[PDB]
Amino acid sequence: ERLSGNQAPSLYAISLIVVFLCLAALYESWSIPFSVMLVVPLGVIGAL
Amino acid sequence: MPNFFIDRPIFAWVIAIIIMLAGGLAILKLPVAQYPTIAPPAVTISASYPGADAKTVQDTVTQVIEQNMNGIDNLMYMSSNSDSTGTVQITLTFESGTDADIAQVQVQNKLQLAMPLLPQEVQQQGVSVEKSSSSFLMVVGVINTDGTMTQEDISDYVAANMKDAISRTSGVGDVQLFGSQYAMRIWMNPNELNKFQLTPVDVITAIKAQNAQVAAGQLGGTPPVKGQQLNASIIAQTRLTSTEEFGKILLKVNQDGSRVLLRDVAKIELGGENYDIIAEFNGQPASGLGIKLATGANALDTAAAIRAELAKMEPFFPSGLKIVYPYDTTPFVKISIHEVVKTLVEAIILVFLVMYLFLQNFRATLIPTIAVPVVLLGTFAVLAAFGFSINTLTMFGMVLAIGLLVDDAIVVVENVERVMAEEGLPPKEATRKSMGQIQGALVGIAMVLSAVFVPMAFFGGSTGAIYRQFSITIVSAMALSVLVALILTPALCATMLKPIAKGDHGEGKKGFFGWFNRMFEKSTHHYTDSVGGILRSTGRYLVLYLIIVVGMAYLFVRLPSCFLPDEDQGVFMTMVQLPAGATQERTQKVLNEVTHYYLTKEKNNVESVFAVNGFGFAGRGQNTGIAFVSLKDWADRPGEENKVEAITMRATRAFSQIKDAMVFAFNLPAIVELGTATGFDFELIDQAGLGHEKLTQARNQLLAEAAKHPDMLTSVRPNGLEDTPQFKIDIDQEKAQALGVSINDINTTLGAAWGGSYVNDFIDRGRVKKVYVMSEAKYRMLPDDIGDWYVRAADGQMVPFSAFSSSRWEYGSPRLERYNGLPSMEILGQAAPGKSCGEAMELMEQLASKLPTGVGYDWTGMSYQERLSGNQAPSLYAISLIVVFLCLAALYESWSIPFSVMLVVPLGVIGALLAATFRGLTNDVYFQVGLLTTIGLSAKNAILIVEFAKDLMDKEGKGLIEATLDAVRMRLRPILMTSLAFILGVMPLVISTGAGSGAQNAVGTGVMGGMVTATVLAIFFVPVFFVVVRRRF
Amino acid sequence: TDADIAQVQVQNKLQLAMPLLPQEVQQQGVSVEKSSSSFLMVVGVINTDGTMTQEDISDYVAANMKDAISRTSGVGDVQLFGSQYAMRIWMNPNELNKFQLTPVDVITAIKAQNAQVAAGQLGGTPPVKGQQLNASIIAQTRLT
Amino acid sequence: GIKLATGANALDTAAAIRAELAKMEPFFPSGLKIVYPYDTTPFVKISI
Amino acid sequence: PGADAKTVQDTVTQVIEQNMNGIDNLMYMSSNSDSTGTVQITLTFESG
Amino acid sequence: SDLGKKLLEAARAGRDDEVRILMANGADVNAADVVGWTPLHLAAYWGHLEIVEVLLKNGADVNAYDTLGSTPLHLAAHFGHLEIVEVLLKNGADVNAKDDNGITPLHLAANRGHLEIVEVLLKYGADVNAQDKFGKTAFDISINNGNEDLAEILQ
Ligand SMILES: CCCCCCCCCCCCO[C@@H]1O[C@H](CO)[C@@H](O[C@H]2O[C@H](CO)[C@@H](O)[C@H](O)[C@H]2O)[C@H](O)[C@H]1O
Ligand SMILES: CCCCCCCCCCCCO[C@@H]1O[C@H](CO)[C@@H](O[C@H]2O[C@H](CO)[C@@H](O)[C@H](O)[C@H]2O)[C@H](O)[C@H]1O
Ligand SMILES: CCCCCCCCCCCCO[C@@H]1O[C@H](CO)[C@@H](O[C@H]2O[C@H](CO)[C@@H](O)[C@H](O)[C@H]2O)[C@H](O)[C@H]1O
Ligand SMILES: CCCCCCCCCCCCCC
Ligand SMILES: CCCCCCCCCCCC
Ligand SMILES: CCCCCCCCCCCC
Ligand SMILES: CCCCCCCCCC
Ligand SMILES: CCCCCCCCCC
Ligand SMILES: CCCCCCCCCC
Ligand SMILES: CCCCCCCCCC
Ligand SMILES: CCCCCCCCCC
Ligand SMILES: CCCCCCCC
Ligand SMILES: CCCCCCCC
Ligand SMILES: CCCCCC
Repeated sequence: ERLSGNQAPSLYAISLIVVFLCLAALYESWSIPFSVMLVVPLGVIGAL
Repeated sequence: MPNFFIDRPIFAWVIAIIIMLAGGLAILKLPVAQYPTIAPPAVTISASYPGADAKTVQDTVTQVIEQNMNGIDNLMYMSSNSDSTGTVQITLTFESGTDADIAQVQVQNKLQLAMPLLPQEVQQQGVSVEKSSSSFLMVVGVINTDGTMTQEDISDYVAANMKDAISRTSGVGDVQLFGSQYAMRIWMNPNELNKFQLTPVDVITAIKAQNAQVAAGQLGGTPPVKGQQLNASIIAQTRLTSTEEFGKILLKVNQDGSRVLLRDVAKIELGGENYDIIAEFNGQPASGLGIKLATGANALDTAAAIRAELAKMEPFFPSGLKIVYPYDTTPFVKISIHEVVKTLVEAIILVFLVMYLFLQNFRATLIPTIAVPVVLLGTFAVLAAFGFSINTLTMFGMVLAIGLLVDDAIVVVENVERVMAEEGLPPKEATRKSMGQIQGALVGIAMVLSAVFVPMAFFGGSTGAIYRQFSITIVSAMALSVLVALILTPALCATMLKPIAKGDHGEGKKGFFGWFNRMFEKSTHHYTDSVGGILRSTGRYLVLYLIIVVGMAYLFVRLPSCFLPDEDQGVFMTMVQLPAGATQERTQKVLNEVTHYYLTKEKNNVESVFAVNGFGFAGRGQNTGIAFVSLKDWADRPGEENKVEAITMRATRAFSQIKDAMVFAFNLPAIVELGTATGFDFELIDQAGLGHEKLTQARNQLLAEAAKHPDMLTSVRPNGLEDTPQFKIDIDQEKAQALGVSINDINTTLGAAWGGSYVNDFIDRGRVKKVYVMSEAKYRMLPDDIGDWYVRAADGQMVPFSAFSSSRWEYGSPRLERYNGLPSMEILGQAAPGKSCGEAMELMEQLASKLPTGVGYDWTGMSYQERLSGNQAPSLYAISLIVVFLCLAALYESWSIPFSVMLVVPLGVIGALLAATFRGLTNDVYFQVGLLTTIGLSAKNAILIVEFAKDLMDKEGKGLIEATLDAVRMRLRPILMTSLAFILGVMPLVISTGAGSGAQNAVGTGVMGGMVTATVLAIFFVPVFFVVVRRRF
Repeated sequence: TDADIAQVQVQNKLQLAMPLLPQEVQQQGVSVEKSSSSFLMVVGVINTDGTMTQEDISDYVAANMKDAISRTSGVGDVQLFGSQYAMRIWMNPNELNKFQLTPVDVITAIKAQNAQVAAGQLGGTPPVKGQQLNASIIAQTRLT
Repeated sequence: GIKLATGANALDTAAAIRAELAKMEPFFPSGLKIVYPYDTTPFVKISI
Repeated sequence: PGADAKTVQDTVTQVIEQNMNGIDNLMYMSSNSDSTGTVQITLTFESG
Repeated sequence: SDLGKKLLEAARAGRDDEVRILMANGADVNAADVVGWTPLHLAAYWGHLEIVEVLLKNGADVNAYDTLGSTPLHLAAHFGHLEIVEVLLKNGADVNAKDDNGITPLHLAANRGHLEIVEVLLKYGADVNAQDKFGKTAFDISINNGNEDLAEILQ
């Protein structure tokens, strides 16, 4: 339990970063990916 | 692919970032260590038979264990020694690549099944199985400065209050106590024993009876009478805990009712398990901990953690106790790492300056400044993937790699800048066209350099383990460098570089740059003119080429070949060997003289002397010792005269004046884990049950014949001990039976008194420890003392040993050796100056063939490796040459043109050899890997010259000479750029002094020399190669 | 199944049984091997001058060949087709009874008089101050 | 009688056995000779 | 057999435990020593 | 003695030419190691005949004894060195020398079954009836060892 909770921040961080980078590569943009990643809190609030 | 990413700079950036993240993460998690594991796995079985002579040990332990060592996988060879201290060590060495854990467990499991076949006393002491590794991370010394603690006292304190916490410290793999914890010592008096009609047998019986743990049972245990209220364990006799309790052990009650206690026939004290080692640190009593690094651990962090733990302990120390650090390998690791990072940063600075000098815009300088770190970080990720560590070898791999990473970045940027100046194309179109001109060659190059570096990985044994570190590092770096050059740098070029108007070569600039540009345009014209003249007269340059090749060959064969350079490791050893039969006291006299020399004559250089009486490496015993000398920091030891070479030379010279002792100093080997790597290591073998004396005679025969060939063989000597006088005592069986004295009592009395006997254990402040009975020293020194020991007969009469024994002097071995199950004698030696180890080995074999019938031989250690490992190099170079040729053939669509590239190889090699010979260095691993780098870089320059020339011929229809000249004109600038950047970048390595500078110099010198000639010669010779080769075909 | 692990696991359970086995069984040596049941090969040894008997040859093989083959990698097990020499005491019950002795007396005598005794040293550690001599004490050795 | 270790290569083992025997031969008493009455490996080699 | 818990700890458990360091992937080690004379030392390793 | 030690080492080693030079330079022939062995003891034990002869020519004590009373003849007889036994006796070796256990050259030669050496010892007046500390004679030894040939020689 103490391990699982202590690693969660790192996991969410790297996951968000990889999604952003893949989108950047996919769409050849820094701005379209930022427009998309801003959506994340709209889903996270619902989960919480 | 360049075109793909030129239009997709973001994708390119994304790839670069992923690589950087992977690399960053790898840097955080990679193990750090001085060296990777290089030595083949070795497992050692160690046993102790208190009081036993060597032959006894051999014939009741060693032979029994050896005969049970079967059905164990991947065993190369097994060797053993059995000695007059009562010790056996059997070492089993396994094939490189064997899983050491499996090797250990297999060995241990066969030993476990042999245990019932061993003497009781050996089963009682137990037999140890350890991985064998003289790779200590550090040695922690513990001394007492106020004269209140003996070495036994210190060792007990360390065992009870320090060792276990060190063992639990993060990254600590193993910990050896250099000493023993206390033992309960019963020192018997034969006068007192006889006075009460007692023997050591009565003493031992009493101790076993009165110092024990006896099982009882329970009150109200199952099955009970129902209605029982209480269940409780019944505790009966438990172990004694103190000298006082041992003293009151009841031996006997006399007829008149008086009591004979153990303290009435013996002195009782907490003392050592063993008294054969006397250890002093600068003259004061010493113990210590030998600490090994756990698999996967960070060496620097572990050292730091060990220090932090010791700091926590200091406040509880008894008075006078002090920690010292007489040996630590982590300074090297620390310094090595710092030096590589510094090198990398300097390289980036130097590349930036060179880029700015020629291209004169900051945008261009940024492209390599990004790309190099991207490749390096990536390389770390690749190391992590394949399980390598950050260590000396991998780090030097990265230093050597620099010049190739730098080149790829320079080549791309420079070529775009040229296209823009010559043709006036905008940045993006110029980049597309430029990449068109090089991309195929970059791919060809990746094959060529893989062919140059990969084969090295496939050497075997220890040498292969070393080579493999360089090979994987460099090949990984180089492959990543090409990927970056096909993906990232084109994208950066197209988006970062400012336009250049057609024709603008900066000649109309003002000030320094204006001057430089006019100077360099003019220098190119002089260069191209020169080449033109060369090409009208190619005949005389082919003669000069031949002289270089011959000269290269000459210098190569005469360059001495050691595998790793010697370092001043901040430490070295002095060996002390006294004549046969010399005592501990005498050896101590000598060791004091040795320690005195270092503390007075070498006060500015020596920090400490740790002297160990009773220990050597070719055998133990009272007449041997070693002094470990630990030096002040390199910083406080300026100049060659204060380095280990000079110091050991002066020490050895001085100690030749020492009378009736052999004393000399010698440096450590570079890799302590594989021991001495110079020399041959020969084993002489009794193949026909000849025996010890016959084997010694045959040894002498071979040593005498070896001495008659000093032109081929040097220092040919045994690595063993000579026979010494021993006291043969014969028990008369008839007289014993007539007197009613049992053989068991006689032998126990003799052995317990003169040899000591491990009786059982006791509990000292909560730690289980041993109980030894033995004669007080004064009653077991001389032959006359034998008769003072009495044994009790069946009828109650006390009989002196003199009544049933007789004695004589004879000679016997104090250390008997065995190799692959057979009696052996190890013989060391080396090839004479200017001869190969091969020829020396060959001669040793011829000499051995003429020895008496039944005497065979074999090669072990480094000789064994060489004989297996050494026949593969030709095949590997051959494969390498073939693959290079084939890749170039594919690249150029020709079977002939590859020859124009490959002829470049000698041009860099000659320079490396000149520089190495002049500086008096060796053909060592660092030099070899540096040659390969130089060859690779010069091959790369040649490939691009030839590609450009061929392209001008095929695409634009230009003549041979016209194209060659245009090719070399275009390629001059990038070559001078890379060469100047790299040569300066390695300068610090060349001039380096102090810690690790042996290695730094070996890497840097060969490369600097190589790059000078590769640069200076190739720009003239490669055009010749191309024109000659094309004319011929 | 990884045969090395199978061997280790078997041996770990075996070592719990070892102390419960008769002494005489423990003393003959108990073996744990991972191998085929059938023979890869048989290596034969003869004497072509007829100057060595079967017993002689078998001893030569046991004493000078077998062990090295046994340690060779990939050799799972080695059967000797014959026997190593041993010192054979062939008892006569008539003679034993004539002197009021039994095999028990014979065994005791052999253990006593075919013995290899750790006897210590003259001038062994820890020594008295002044000691000039250090030498091993050699007492009984195995009979030959 | 030699039994092959679990999973080991028959041909390599036979080769290793031969190499070791070769080291012994020079020290044989007079008249002693190795003979090869039974071997499964030649068939493997020859059949391939 | 027959040893109390303290005796078994001081002559067995501590002796074994002091040798249980620098084993790969070891997370934690626990043990008990009891009045029946029994010791159990459990070493738990990283998942994987 | 610097050269005495060198001589002890050379006698043991059988380095013939090194013994010669040492004799030229006056190395002490009566040097003794810690157990009381002289060069003659060493050369006798290790069977170096020429060195025995050289040492005797240079005034070695032929009946030097060690710290347990053993002599070069004891060693040569015990270890089957016939020629050396003969040379020693020619040079006045005490054929009946007893060590501290009452053991004689005859006892030792008998024990190892050295037939020729026993005959030589007898020829030079070895006392066949001499007893060691346990009352044993060479004959007793021969019987206990079951050496029939040696028993017949000793009647
Ligand atoms: C940092 C890298 C550069 C470092 C500088 C190194 C300096 C050394 C330069 C050596 C180059 C050789 O120099 C060149 O040799 C040829 C010889 O065949 C000369 O050629 C001249 O002589 C020969 C015969 O005598 C004629 O065939 C030729 O027509 C004529 O012009 C060139 O005019 C000269 O320029
Ligand atoms: C375009 C093709 C380029 C291919 C370049 C190949 C040649 C240049 C590489 C440098 C090698 C120099 O070093 C050469 O090789 C071996 C390393 O295996 C060196 O060192 C060692 O080699 C083998 C290795 O097991 C040993 O048996 C030998 O006894 C030892 O000297 C030799 O002293 C030297 O002959
Ligand atoms: C783009 C990729 C770059 C190319 C890299 C390729 C690396 C080559 C890997 C294979 C390594 C070869 O490793 C192996 O070495 C032994 C050395 O005894 C060779 O064996 C060679 O030497 C022995 C001993 O003199 C000869 O009897 C034998 O005829 C000869 O071929 C093997 O034939 C070779 O297969
Ligand atoms: C540590 C991560 C560094 C990444 C830097 C990214 C730089 C982005 C520049 C984008 C330029 C694209 C041209 C259109
Ligand atoms: C686009 C230019 C054609 C050249 C292709 C380069 C391939 C060279 C290396 C091939 C080795 C397999
Ligand atoms: C290693 C193989 C070398 C083969 C050389 C063949 C050269 C042929 C040239 C044909 C060009 C027209
Ligand atoms: C413009 C055509 C490019 C051809 C493919 C790129 C080669 C690099 C692959 C490693
Ligand atoms: C494409 C590179 C991905 C890097 C992953 C690193 C693995 C670390 C495992 C703990
Ligand atoms: C090249 C990465 C080296 C990182 C380890 C530095 C640790 C210093 C601790 C004292
Ligand atoms: C002893 C054989 C070891 C083989 C190492 C292979 C290295 C692969 C190079 C990329
Ligand atoms: C190792 C392969 C070398 C093949 C060379 C082909 C030569 C063709 C000449 C016509
Ligand atoms: C760690 C990922 C960085 C992404 C940066 C984007 C720059 C515009
Ligand atoms: C589509 C263009 C997006 C680029 C945004 C750049 C932010 C640094
Ligand atoms: C056109 C090929 C793209 C390669 C992706 C790494």
